[PDB]
Amino acid sequence: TLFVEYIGYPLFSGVKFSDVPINPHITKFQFVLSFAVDYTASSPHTSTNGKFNVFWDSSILGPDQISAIKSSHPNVRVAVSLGGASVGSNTVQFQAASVDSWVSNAVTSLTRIIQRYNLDGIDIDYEHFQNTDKNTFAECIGRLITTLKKNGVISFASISPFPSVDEYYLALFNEYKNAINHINYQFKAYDSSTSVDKFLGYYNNAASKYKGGNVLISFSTGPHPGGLPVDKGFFDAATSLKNKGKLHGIAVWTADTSKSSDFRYEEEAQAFLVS
Repeated sequence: TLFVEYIGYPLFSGVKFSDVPINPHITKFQFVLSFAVDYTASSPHTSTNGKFNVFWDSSILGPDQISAIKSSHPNVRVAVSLGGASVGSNTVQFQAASVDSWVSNAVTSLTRIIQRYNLDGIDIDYEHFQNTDKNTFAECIGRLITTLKKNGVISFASISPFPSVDEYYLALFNEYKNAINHINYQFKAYDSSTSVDKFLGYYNNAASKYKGGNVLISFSTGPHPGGLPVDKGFFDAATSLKNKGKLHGIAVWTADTSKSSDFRYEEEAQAFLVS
């Protein structure tokens, strides 16, 4: 069993790792830090050609907290997510000056961050491609994961696509299928009207597009409607998937939003996985 928890965005929640219920029967619990971005730290925010900066709050989610949570919970690993939607008010656009130059900067900067925070993995969450092309993105990301794995810096890697970005992610997946461990598909991207049957249709569509990739299901705990809601039939769909041998795991966006529901959903989903 795999459960994935995004954490550190939205900003200023105050949520700690220790705030989140961790079910001891889960085989793999992965925290995912959001985000490291290759943009300048302060406004106006501009692209840095793969020189990553830390946009989560290190005073709350730091190297000592990471060590402590892992020590307390042997099932816990921690990864970092690249990109995200926005930095400050500026849209995060994937941009490379050259493939070689971006990759060199990314490997140096990420290797430092990963070693410093005691991390086990990365996640890919770029969502805007207006200043790039699919091949350039596939090559940059593919070389980065492949290198980091070869150097022994990371154990695992994931991607977090959705239908409007599928073209970019499919290029990356078809080009580098052995470098990607699982796929945290963003089901919250679909309409609020989506039924149980339609969700299952979406899941099978995702499984087919990413053939032979392991696709996780997901929900949002955010204040805005998206997809098939967690408590409005998500568990029925999840149950059909489980009975069929089709449930790879569940991903949640995000611990920061979940403070308002008191982590009820995190607790429900983990219990569901392990039953």
